[PDB]
Amino acid sequence: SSVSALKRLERSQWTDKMDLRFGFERLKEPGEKTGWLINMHPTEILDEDKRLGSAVDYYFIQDDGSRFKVALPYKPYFYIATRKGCEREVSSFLSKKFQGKIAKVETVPKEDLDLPNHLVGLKRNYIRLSFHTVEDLVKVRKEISPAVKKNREQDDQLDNIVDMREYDVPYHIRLSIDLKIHVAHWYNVRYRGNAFPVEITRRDDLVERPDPVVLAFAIATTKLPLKFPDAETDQIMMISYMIDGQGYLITNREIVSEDIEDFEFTPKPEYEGPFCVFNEPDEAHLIQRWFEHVQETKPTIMVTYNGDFFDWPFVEARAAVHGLSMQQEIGFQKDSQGEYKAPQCIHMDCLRWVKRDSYLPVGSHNLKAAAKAKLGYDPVELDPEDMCRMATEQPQTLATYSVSDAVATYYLYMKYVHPFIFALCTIIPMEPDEVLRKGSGTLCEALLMVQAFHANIIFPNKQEQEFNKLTDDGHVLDSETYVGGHVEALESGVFRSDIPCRFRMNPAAFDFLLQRVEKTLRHALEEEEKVPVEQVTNFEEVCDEIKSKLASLKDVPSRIECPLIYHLDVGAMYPNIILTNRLQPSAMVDEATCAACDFNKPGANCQRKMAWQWRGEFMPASRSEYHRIQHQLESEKFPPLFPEGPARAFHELSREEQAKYEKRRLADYCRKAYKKIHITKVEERLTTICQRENSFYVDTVRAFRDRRYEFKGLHKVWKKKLSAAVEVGDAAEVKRCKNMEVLYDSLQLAHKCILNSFYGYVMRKGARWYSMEMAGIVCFTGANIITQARELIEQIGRPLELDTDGIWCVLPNSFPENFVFKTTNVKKPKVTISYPGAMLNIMVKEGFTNDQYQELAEPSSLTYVTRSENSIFFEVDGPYLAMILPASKEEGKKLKKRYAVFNEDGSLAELKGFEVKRRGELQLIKIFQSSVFEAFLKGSTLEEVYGSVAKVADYWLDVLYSKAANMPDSELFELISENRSMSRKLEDYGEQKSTSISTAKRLAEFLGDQMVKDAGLSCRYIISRKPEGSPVTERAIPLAIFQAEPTVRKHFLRKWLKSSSLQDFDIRAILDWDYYIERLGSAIQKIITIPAALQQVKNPVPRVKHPDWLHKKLLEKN
DNA sequence: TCGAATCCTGGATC
DNA sequence: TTTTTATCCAGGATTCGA
Ligand SMILES: Nc1ncnc2c1ncn2[C@H]1CC[C@@H](COP(=O)(O)OP(=O)(O)OP(=O)(O)O)O1
Ligand code: SF4
Ligand SMILES: [Ca+2]
Repeated sequence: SSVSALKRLERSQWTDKMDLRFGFERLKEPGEKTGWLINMHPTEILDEDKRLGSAVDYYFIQDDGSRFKVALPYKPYFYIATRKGCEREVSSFLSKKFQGKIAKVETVPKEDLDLPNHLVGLKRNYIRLSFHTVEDLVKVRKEISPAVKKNREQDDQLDNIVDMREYDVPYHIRLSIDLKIHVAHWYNVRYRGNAFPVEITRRDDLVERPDPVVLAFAIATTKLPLKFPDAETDQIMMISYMIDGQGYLITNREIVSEDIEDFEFTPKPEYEGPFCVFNEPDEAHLIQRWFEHVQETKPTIMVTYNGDFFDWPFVEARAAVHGLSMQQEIGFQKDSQGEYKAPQCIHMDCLRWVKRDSYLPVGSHNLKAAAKAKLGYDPVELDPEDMCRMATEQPQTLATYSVSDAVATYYLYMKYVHPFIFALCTIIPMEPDEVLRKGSGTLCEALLMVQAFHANIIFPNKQEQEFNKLTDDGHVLDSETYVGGHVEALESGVFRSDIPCRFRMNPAAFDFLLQRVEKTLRHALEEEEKVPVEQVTNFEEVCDEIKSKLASLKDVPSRIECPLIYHLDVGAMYPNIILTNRLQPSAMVDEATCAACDFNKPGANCQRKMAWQWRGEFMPASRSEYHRIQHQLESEKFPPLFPEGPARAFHELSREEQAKYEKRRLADYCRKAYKKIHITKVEERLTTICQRENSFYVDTVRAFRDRRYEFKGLHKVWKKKLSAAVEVGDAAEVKRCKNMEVLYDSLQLAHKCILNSFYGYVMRKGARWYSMEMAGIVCFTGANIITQARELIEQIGRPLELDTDGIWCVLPNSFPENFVFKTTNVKKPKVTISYPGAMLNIMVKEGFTNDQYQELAEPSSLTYVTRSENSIFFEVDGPYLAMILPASKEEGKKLKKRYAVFNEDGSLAELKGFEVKRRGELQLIKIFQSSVFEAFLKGSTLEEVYGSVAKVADYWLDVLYSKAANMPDSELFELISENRSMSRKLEDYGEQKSTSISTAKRLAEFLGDQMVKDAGLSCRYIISRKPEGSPVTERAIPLAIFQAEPTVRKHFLRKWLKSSSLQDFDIRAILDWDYYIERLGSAIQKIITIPAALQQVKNPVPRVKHPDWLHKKLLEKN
């Protein structure tokens, strides 16, 4: 014990002296102060009995820049349940048995949503146990739970206790939940000495955030040519940073051959970036100066791009070589999870945001690309191997490179990252860096814990994972799942609003539409717009125009017209599907509970039934065959946990080992004994949703939905006010307005992020509120909605592309489009409607609306009032100028999820899926695909368009047939090389073979394991001819070899090309040109020529032949 | 000996 | 002690049937 006690006191006193050094004095004096809460960390402190107890530190920062700490003592606890009447006997036994370790025990009636017949108002007694310290809590937990495990498996006093709950919420989460303390608010803190607990009370009238000191830093180092750096070998060359918009540079005058003057680097007036420079004689003085300047300026946020991977481990390892210690000078230390942390300031890494919340493609995750897109300028680059000569040859262009990435890290953090995390913390009980690092499911669970606590619900336990469960007909399941979203790719080629197109249409559909126009217009005005139809005067003229247009269409259905291209999209579909049906993870019920519920009377209306599709995958072996395989394990012997350990018996396997050994036997036996390894069985089920259950989940979803639109509105209002303030030109008003704009923008994004999170959480393994039914019923109802939206549109027009929530289509030029009504409302003198929207919203209204919605009108009365609700509405984007869809090289298929679209202005609207955006992909194909889509805008008819794109492909085929005749050799390498990336370490692929693995081994052979050592490797290779007939995986040759020393390059090529006397090693001699020609060929086909053959034009490029199935079909049709 | 189907991985679209 | 799902493309290799 005493070792633990003194360890805890030692670390507490060290941390308290460290944060005292940075100025976070503890609040000492009787009095009241106010401050913005910025951080919290758990700590233990002595009580009036001189006994340790658990506490939490709160860190406050004041308006004037002063800072203070406060410690709040609080006792952790958990709940247990007992059989009839046992609570007095059990609590007395508990208190005598664990005497001195458990502080208090008490009986509490809790409302648990799983109690049979609970809707009448019953609830059950849980005993609470509360402890002096979490150290003592864990021991009693471990003494208790072995009896609960046996009691649960069946279902003295200790035998009687039947369950335990809430035993695994973290201590600071529990404290933030229970006392409602949240970060980025303003508080009053009232202190009275040890005589009484310190009191913290929020005040909502202070709105301006303070401005914490932010430091952003980057480092540059030496390394050996053509190899990765390592901290035992390589010195640091320079370190550069910004603090609150002033920049500094430190330079090592060993390597760098001259002093560097001070200078300004300013990408745009938005980013001033002044820098001031210190020249130091040694690495040790360079590293001394940085720690001195941090201890001087005492930052509260430290930021660096991907610093946890390289920069921090490097500057730590280089400090140890000079007898300094980062953990004593600064205070940062590497946690068990391999991430740096400190008590006194927060380490925020932009790349955890870029990777989670930006919706950039992985190709754009490179720092300079992210800056290019988000900040709209190009930084400068140096080739990583020229830096070491540049340092001697021309120092200041290296300094100019080194600055650019500090500047870009600082302004990227300030603009995008900073408002988002400090907005998102205002609604979630977590630390800022936890909120950044944690997954969105964990962010979404704590919120429901907060909402369940105040409703006095008791948290359910985490979900138990089943292993190798049986199908209900006795077959072991490898999986369970639900069928997801629906996709179709109906048509291919080029659609342009500039060229005629042929339509054929059902006149009874136009008649059906014309017969109901007024319903659709009324419903679109009253229910969506919320303008009563009596307030509009010109209504009948608009209906006369719409009817006469439909009548004109109904006479002549088959026609040639220019197209109109429309996208129709459901807004926030899945939340609205939840809100409309009252789906809740607890609300799904079986026959057995309804049979017990007193409301289950004839004429009750509470049972709503909905359908979903289950899809198991199961093995062919029978139950008895599996059980005989298990019996064959009853006598088996197994290897030890480690080579020194004794051989294990079957009960000494873990349940995961037993499961995997049963999988190994059962799969192998099935493989031999049966023809195919598994069988699928898609199956239809129906599930009841109790309409009267407690509404806390759906009310949370609704509240977030409403707040998002409120903050969007205020954001647009304040942005307009910002434009007005900018025209006024007064800096104080502009600054105030900008602050309000950023506040509402960040709140709006936070609320969108949480709204989007609610769908994903309910399927997470281990989730407290988990169900599979609700997630399947949502996807199925969305698929029914989009199927009926396809069925309707196929008769009015032609759908082109259909996906999870929306449809692309063409409509005939004479279709109604948009109409403007005139209204007497003073705020709303005009209203504009689009007929394609109202046409579908009236279809959704009739089928989907829910007639059973109930709410409890008077909690004491047991009276519920029936309602109705329907929240699902379509909206209309566009129209667009042009739309180009590709086609498949196989006969019976078309490509889904790929297309391009252009705006009316000819600017690129969308370009989805194509290689032009993907990471690690062949540049020649990227440039081709880029140039063709811009070429489709040219020309004036299909035969002009297909004639005019062909000249872009014949340029590149002239290149590949010329072997780059004029092209200077430095261009060719980047044009031709791939750049694929390998996720796992080289061992972990095991037996698997691939071009990346095969070129990783080729790197190990060439440079040693000093390069394979870490994951996330990237491989650049060419593919080579000379090993004739050998499969392609063997011919990958690393690009690096073309920069090696001649005697190394020749030796290794002669080893790899198996060509002993080979005279020429020129890349033009080695390239397998006919591989690349057929890579280009299969892309030019799929874009230009197969779709052309689908639009009654001949092959527009002679050099590339059709596939034989198309050659037959064309020859026979001719 | 020759052709088709299944499998695995890295990365995108909703 | 952790951890959001499902549908789809392109490339390369291995096994079974005619
Ligand atoms: N990252 C993700 N994780 C899980 N499901 C996702 C997802 N992204 C999309 N989905 C699924 C679930 C939602 C669905 C997209 O349809 P909505 O209309 O709900 O989303 P949206 O178009 O973004 O909203 P709008 O801009 O119209 O307001 O795709
Ligand atoms: S659906 Fe009706 S009968 Fe069944 S549990 Fe709910 S309230 Fe009771
Ligand atoms: Ca949508």
